[PDB]
Amino acid sequence: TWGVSSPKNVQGLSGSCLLIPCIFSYPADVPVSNGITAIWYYDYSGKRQVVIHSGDPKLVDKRFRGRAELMGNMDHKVCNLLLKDLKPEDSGTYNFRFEISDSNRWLDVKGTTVTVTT
Amino acid sequence: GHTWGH
Ligand SMILES: *[C@]1(C(=O)O)C[C@H](O)[C@@H](NC(C)=O)[C@H]([C@H](O)[C@H](O)CO)O1
Repeated sequence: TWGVSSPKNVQGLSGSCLLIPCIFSYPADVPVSNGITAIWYYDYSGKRQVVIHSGDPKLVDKRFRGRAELMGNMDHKVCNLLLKDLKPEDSGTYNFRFEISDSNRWLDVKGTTVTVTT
Repeated sequence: GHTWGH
C-alpha cells in the first residue's frame, strides 16, 4: 500500500550535517508517466516551505537553497533527505511528498521532527 | 491539489 518509512525524530549538531533515511511505496497497479516527483516540506502546517523538488528546484525556498539535497533513487523508492550545514533554525518537522500522477499523490503525515543541538 | 488544503 501507500506509505513512507522514516525515523520519527532525528538529532544533529549545529554546523554539521544530517541525513534522514526515507523510503516510500505505492500500489503495484502503479502508473508510469509522471516520472515520480519527490518533494520535501518544512513546517507543512505553518509556513510550509519546499526543501527540495525533483520537479523544478525554482520552487525551493531560499532558506534551504543549496543547503538540502535529495539522496535517493526513485528506482529503489529511496527518498533520503540530506541537510547540509545544520543551524538551529533547521529544527522542526519535515514531511515527504511524491507524485506519480495527477490523482495519485501522497503525503507522509508522520514526518520527521529534526532538532538541532550543540 | 486538494486533500489537506493550504
Ligand atoms: C489527497 C492529497 O492531495 O494528497 C488526495 C490524494 O489522491 C490522496 N492519495 C491517495 C493515494 O489517496 C492523498 C492521501 O490520501 C494523503 O496524502 C495521505 O496522507 O490525499
